[PDB]
Amino acid sequence: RVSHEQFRAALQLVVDPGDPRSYLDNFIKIGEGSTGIVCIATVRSSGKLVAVKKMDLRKQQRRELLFNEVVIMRDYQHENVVEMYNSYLVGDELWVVMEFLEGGALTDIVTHTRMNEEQIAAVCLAVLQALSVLHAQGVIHRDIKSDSILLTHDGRVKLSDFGFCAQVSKEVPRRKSLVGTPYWMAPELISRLPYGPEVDIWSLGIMVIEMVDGEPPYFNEPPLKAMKMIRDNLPPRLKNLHKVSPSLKGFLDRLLVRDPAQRATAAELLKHPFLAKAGPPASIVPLMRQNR
Repeated sequence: RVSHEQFRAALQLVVDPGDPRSYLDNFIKIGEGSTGIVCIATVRSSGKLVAVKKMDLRKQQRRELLFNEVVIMRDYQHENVVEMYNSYLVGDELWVVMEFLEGGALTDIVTHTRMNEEQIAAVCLAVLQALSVLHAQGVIHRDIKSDSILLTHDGRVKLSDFGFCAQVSKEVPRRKSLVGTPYWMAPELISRLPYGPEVDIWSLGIMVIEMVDGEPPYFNEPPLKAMKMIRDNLPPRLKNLHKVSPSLKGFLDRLLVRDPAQRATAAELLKHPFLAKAGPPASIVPLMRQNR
């Protein structure tokens, strides 16, 4: 009641004024995430399509993390990050009008076909380019997984869903919060150790297993049990090691390192020989549902 009204008023001071229903038509829902729904809408004057993320203030586990949408939009735009155009308070929801990634999410490719290493290397290179730039400015995404990687029709790869992100800096060197999606969570984060950008590197390792095997490890375990497993066990293994080149295997072994001090950084991984395999964005295009 009171808490909600108080929060609506806070958000209003940071978002753009007005209501984008005034310039948008034909909202059609295309998906849900952890923090709300995503629709496409048609820009009336142009006929172009944009995405609108709608997040109900009353349905957030940590309502203050909604500010992440504003911090990212304001400050950390980049070629491999979804362009955020404007944000608004529309009744009890935060709406973010953003770039529409019409190629959809990497999850729908990983669940339905088998990527080759040209393709996997293209995805990993693009993701690592985003992370290198984010991590150098102290931003940790904290929810790297195939659902957070979106594609353009011509196969360019962009990071999305920064709702769970946080900042580190000299004054706050490490984060402590239990955040992310259980199967992708880094072991030190499940163990409740102070952690840093290294956690996105482990999560990317898990997404590589998604790209190879179709699923993260322990995916048939309840989320609580899977976390315990990640906390306690040696790094997870591919379901079939013969299906990866020695190069991809060497690459994965620099990501899935339990000790975060020994895990490779995004900076280091950009130089890794596996990425020499990356094809151009055209290599990704045939993987998309409209093409398979």
